[PDB]
Amino acid sequence: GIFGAIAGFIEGGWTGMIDGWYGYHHENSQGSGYAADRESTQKAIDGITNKVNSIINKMNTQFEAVDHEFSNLERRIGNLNKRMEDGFLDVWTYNAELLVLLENERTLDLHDANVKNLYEKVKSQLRDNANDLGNGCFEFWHKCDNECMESVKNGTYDYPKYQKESKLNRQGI
Amino acid sequence: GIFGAIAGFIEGGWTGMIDGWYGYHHENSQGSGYAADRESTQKAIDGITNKVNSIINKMNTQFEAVDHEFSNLERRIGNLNKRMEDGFLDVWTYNAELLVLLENERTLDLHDANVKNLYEKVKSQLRDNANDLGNGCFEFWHKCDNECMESVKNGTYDYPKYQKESKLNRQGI
Amino acid sequence: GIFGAIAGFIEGGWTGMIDGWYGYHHENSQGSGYAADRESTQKAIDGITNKVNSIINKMNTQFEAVDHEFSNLERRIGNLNKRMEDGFLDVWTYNAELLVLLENERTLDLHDANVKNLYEKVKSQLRDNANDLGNGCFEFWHKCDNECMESVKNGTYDYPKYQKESKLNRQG
Amino acid sequence: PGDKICIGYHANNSTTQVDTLLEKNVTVTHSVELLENQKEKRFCKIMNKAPLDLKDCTIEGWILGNPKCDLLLGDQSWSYIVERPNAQNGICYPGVLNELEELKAFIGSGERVERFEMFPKSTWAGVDTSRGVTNACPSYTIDSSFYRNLVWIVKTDSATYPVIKGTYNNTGTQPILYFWGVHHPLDTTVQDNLYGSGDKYVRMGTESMNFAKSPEIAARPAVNGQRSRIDYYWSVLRPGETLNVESNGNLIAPWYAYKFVSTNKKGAVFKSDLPIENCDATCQTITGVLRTNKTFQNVSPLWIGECPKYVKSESLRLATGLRNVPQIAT
Amino acid sequence: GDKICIGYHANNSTTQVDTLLEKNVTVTHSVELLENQKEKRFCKIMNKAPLDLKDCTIEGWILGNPKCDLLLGDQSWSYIVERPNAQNGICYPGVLNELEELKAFIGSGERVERFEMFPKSTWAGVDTSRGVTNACPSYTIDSSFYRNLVWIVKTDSATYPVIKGTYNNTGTQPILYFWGVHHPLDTTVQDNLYGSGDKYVRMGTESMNFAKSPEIAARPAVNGQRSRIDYYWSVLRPGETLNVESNGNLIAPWYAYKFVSKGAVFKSDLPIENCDATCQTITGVLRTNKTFQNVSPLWIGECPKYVKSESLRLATGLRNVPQIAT
Amino acid sequence: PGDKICIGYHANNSTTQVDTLLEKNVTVTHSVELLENQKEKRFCKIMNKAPLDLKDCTIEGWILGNPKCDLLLGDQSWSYIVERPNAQNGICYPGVLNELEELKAFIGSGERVERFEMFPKSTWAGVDTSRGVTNACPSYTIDSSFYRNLVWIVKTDSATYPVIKGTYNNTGTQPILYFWGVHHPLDTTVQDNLYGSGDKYVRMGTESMNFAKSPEIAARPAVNGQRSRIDYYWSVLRPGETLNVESNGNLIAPWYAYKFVSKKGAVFKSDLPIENCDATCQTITGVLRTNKTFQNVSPLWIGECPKYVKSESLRLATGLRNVPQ
Ligand SMILES: *[C@@H]1O[C@H](CO)[C@@H](O)[C@H](O)[C@H]1NC(C)=O
Ligand SMILES: *[C@@H]1O[C@H](CO)[C@@H](O)[C@H](O)[C@H]1NC(C)=O
Ligand SMILES: *[C@@H]1O[C@H](CO)[C@@H](O)[C@H](O)[C@H]1NC(C)=O
Ligand SMILES: *[C@@H]1O[C@H](CO)[C@@H](O)[C@H](O)[C@H]1NC(C)=O
Ligand SMILES: *[C@@H]1O[C@H](CO)[C@@H](O)[C@H](O)[C@H]1NC(C)=O
Ligand SMILES: *[C@@H]1O[C@H](CO)[C@@H](O)[C@H](O)[C@H]1NC(C)=O
Ligand SMILES: OC[C@H]1O[C@@H](O)[C@H](O)[C@@H](O)[C@H]1O
Repeated sequence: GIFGAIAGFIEGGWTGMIDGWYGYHHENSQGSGYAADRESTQKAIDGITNKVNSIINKMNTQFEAVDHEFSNLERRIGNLNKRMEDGFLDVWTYNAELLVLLENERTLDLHDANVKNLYEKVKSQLRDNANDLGNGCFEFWHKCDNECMESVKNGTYDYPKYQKESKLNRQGI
Repeated sequence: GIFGAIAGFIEGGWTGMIDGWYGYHHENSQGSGYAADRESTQKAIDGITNKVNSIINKMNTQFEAVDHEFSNLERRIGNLNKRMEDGFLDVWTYNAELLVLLENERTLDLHDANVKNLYEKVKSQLRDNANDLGNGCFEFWHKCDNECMESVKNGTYDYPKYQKESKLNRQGI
Repeated sequence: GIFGAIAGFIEGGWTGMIDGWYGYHHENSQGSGYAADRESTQKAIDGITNKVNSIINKMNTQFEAVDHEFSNLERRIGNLNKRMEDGFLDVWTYNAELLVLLENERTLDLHDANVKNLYEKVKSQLRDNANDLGNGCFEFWHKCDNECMESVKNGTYDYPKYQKESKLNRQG
Repeated sequence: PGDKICIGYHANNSTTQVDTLLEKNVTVTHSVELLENQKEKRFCKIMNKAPLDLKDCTIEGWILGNPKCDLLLGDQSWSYIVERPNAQNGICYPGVLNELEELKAFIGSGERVERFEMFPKSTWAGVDTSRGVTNACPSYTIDSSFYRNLVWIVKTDSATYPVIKGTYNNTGTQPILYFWGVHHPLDTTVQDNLYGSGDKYVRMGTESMNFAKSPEIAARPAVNGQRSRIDYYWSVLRPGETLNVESNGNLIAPWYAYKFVSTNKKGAVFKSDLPIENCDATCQTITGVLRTNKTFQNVSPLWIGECPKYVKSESLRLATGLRNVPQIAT
Repeated sequence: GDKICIGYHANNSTTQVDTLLEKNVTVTHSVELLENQKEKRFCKIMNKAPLDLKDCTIEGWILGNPKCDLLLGDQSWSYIVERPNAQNGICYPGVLNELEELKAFIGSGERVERFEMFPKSTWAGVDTSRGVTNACPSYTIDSSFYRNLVWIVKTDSATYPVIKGTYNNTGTQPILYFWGVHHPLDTTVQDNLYGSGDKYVRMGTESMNFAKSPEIAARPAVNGQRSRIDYYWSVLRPGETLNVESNGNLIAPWYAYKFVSKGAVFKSDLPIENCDATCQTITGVLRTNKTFQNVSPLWIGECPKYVKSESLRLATGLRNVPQIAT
Repeated sequence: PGDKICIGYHANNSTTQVDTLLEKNVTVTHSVELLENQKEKRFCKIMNKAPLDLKDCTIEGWILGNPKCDLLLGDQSWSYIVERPNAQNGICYPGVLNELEELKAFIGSGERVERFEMFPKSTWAGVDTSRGVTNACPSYTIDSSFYRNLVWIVKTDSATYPVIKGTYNNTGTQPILYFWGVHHPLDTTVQDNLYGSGDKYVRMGTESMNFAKSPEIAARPAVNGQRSRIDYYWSVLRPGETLNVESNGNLIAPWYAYKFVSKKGAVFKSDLPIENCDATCQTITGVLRTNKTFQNVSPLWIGECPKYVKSESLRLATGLRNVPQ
């Protein structure tokens, strides 16, 4: 994908993460499960919704075709009407079709960017207190219980707090 | 931000940096301040000015409506003329309004990317010789000169030169 | 560029790498050379090819001008026809020229993105068994064999296998 | 063995695909179809107003008052008009309704007409009214009749056909739509029989309009058993205008005419055989009712009311969610 | 320790743009591409004044209604302004045939020069001095006629003979000219004014023919007249010749215009002022460098593109997130 | 000293440039030009079918049967018409061809006509059909001739000009394009000489068409020596329709007419040569033989052509930005 995360360095999606577009999956002694990152998901929803409503808005005028009859001495203006109406029909078909293809590419990139950013956000809190497995997963060099998991998700993870423990484990292995 | 920097992992802008779009804020024993990166600022100004002129250029044709009268036996061609003029008006109104919404989105992204890439240019140079605070700030583990600040900005930062001082500080703590 | 790699932290292109868009340069005791990344190059070709064909396909209708004649009592509809045809001519000229400018900007960013993500693919394999220079280049902390270089390009690079050797020289 | 946290994205059982500039047939977790392709194949009431069903009568047969179109006779109010493709009852006495396309356009304009006697038969002096009837214009009851809105005037038993005059002064607030005609015999014999001898004319005028026509006598190919023709004409008498009718002979005279209410609505005439039913609609196309929220439609370019924009597309599906990459179950 | 931080510009700006993704986003810098302002007047275009028809319509001017004498003669215009309340047009009731086509041809010109096409002496044996009507007063004479036409009548004793006239256009310029055909209300006026019997007006050039005879009938009174005139116009091409022939009911061409040819005809009440413009719309002057305007689709000169938008503001700067100061 | 692996991108010898919204003149490794600006300056066959070259005749000269357009006389099949600008042979006897622009439009949109005798000279009884000739319409071999498709009917040596009548019933499946006229003498002397005395008329009618006209005598400016005029008319007799003709003078009678068979039709007014070539796309200024999507040559064409735009070039980047060392 262009930011390289979705179907990228993160191979597949989660059917188990049912309450959001982007999320965390966690495992610890306490348990395992899925949680959406609410803030990034709600911002994407607002953005996508604005995009859809903008497009609907801008597309909210209509060319008017008409039922007028023409006589056998009105071939030129009859054809003028015909090429005129077809003319606008072709321009609007083009605009709608090209717009959907283009916006569909950019909408997928946006999602790919939000996943990538969510991953970079976690990565930089954790520093070397965790080990990169591949596939967007980090293995902690220390015990990370539920409160510690939440602080990663919240953006308040305490790297100094677990540094000494992480360093001792990183050595013995 | 789609690249996540602006109003993102860098929470706010600087009213104090007045001579560029994108910049460095430094603090050291010799003082502190805000200095724009001239090259990335100028490239963006050239790019954005070109986009405005291209749009202005591509919009430099007019459709011209006309004052023609029609008689009471000319309802059909009179209405042909009205629908045509209205049709071209609706098409150009659509093109201009959709273009503005789309290019504003992409312009803000461009700025976001230019900030994100300055931030990465510094982070790769510094490696573990500096500590990542939040908000796009780095704290050096060594003493960073005005001359050293310049070397980070212009891309010639000497990592070997401070690696020992930095390591002893990094973990003398 | 917008992803910062092309004409960015990777300052130049490689005239040497003939067989692909994006790829690898290696130096080692056995020599130095170039190799395209087949997978990302083909995936780009596929994407770009589809974009060109979508554009051609969507531009596949023509407005038809006619050269009907108009009499000296038909100045109004004669003029109507002219404005009508010049009006569609102007819209399609606008549609084609703007699409080309926009799409050109986006295709350059796509290439930039692909180079960037290849750089990050390698970086993530190598971890601290190598040093990331400013420029898209990694200097190994170990001896990297032609086999070793191939495994980096394959995505089958073996980090634990070289961790200890890399730790040592990193300490020298 | 150790505690994991992983960053990822949603997937689901969606099989719906979109296209993008770079790739076709991309399955995505969420999307919106912007284009409507469904319709109800019928005509309904627009703004709670029923359309006029012309049934077995064409628009001509209707407003001239073809004798077989009595079902439509009188007042009519409509949101749009529906004319069946094989209606039989139009112009029954052969001839041209002049400026027909512009008449059809003007009638499409209206939301309502009121029938009323414009020129009483007594208006014309020294001529015979009650013989103005033909076999090419039967009603359903009588074999020889004539349009309900025109008098075919004939000279009385005296060889002379006198000059006749008629005036109508539109003291109303509504324009009046009215019709007349000029008869063209196949014969100088028939010409003599029905009208006087010598040069005949039909002249008419208002403050802003003139008309002058004389007979053009010749045998034309038979139609409805007639080798003669009638030239039919229509016009609109503005509020405050006066009409003067003057004729030597060959006048088919206005008898009834319509007060005409022009419409705020765009107006339409649909040529179609679809049913009219007791239903309501917001969007009525010529091939059906669209009952929809969508932005685009592929049903028809021709419509009255509030419809989505017409395009040729088969589908316009916008991605809203992301690339759907669910785990393989096995 | 020592910091280096990466960041971006902020400012006092409260100006916003819309985005496909977001509405009301404040940005540090931006450009409005649309012009919504207008001087409510008519100005010179290309240092050339417009023609103000004042109290006359285009018909009153170009036929020479006697109350339009201020307009009489040569005119050069950059565009025409016809006032919507103008009372002086066709004074003697009747149709100006192909009126809309005439108005469009006049709109396509920039100059006319008035000149006598057919001197009254053209038509032998008829009375060219008696053709006046109470339906066309000047401001001083209660009975006058169009300055560009002669209403010919039979001399004091009958009969009205065949009259003929030719004009050869040896000039480089097209000639716009007019004529008419009188339709008396009754036979009595037909016989008084003209001879007894069938009457014709016939005209022809190398490329055009015309033939018409009187349609005698009483129409509703208009300016006291139950009769009518059918007016006509044509363009005599350079190198063309016009033959005129009639035995009665001819409203003859007298004066005509050498015509010099996208101008415009503005129906408006705006004042014309001693001002100069590059761009003129029907509702005013645009003095601007903007790319788009919502003022009008109808204009003359070099005007930006007309759109229905209220604002078309292009972000050039980045999103504005200035520090909160308390 | 250490071994290295570097990520990077293709570069090449290309000097080809593209424009983008942000930057002009960007050299790029690979690109595709979508616009065609080149043409063959000739006319070619289209659906393996030749065009009609009207040579020295206008459309009017041809279908009326101007005596010097005999080389065109008869049946024709065409993929499009070429009318040469300086063509001299059209309406030879001065007069107006009524509804000309609408006739020209009906003709283009045809693909073929078959000429046939609609009304034999024997159709009209009591009149001379052999004298209807003028010096304004010479052939190449006689000074005084007339349109091949019309008969200028005139009085028998012994007066007068009776009522003449003719009918034709279109029994075929094809519409019939036909012509007639009304003579307008400059004098009552020529009127009396050619036709009788008395009020003359020309009346025609079908199931859906009415025509009536009377002579309009007057001297018009001299053209090809003629101060008289003919008003010319055309019509189309639908399959199943009957035409009735009736006149007691001034009738220029239909003689030959056309079975007319009706895609996109084209009348190209040009002086370009018609050569022995084949093509898919023909414009008024020449052949496009191209796979490109856009063209800047002409808005007027027949066949399958690219879309016309005013652009000088439409080059899509396909490759990345070219930055060689
Ligand atoms: C970059 O920084 C170094 C260190 O201050 C300085 O010596 C050099 O001149 C600067 N390089 C430039 C401006 O190119
Ligand atoms: C991949 O790399 C290995 C060395 O790690 C090599 O032996 C093998 O042939 C390569 N195979 C592929 C995927 O081409
Ligand atoms: C989309 O892909 C499907 C197969 O996955 C194919 O049947 C279809 O043709 C493609 N595009 C269309 C027609 O929407
Ligand atoms: C028609 O009626 C109105 C209203 O009384 C009257 O003013 C007008 O004079 C009438 N028309 C004429 C010309 O008599
Ligand atoms: C570049 O090199 C190729 C390879 O031989 C050659 O064919 C081509 O003409 C050269 N092109 C340019 C732009 O010099
Ligand atoms: C024309 O011919 C057909 C069949 O030959 C005949 O049925 C029809 O009545 C004819 N039409 C006229 C009006 O003569
Ligand atoms: O009313 C006159 C008519 O009478 C009918 O019977 C006859 O078929 C018609 O041809 C016509 O003559």
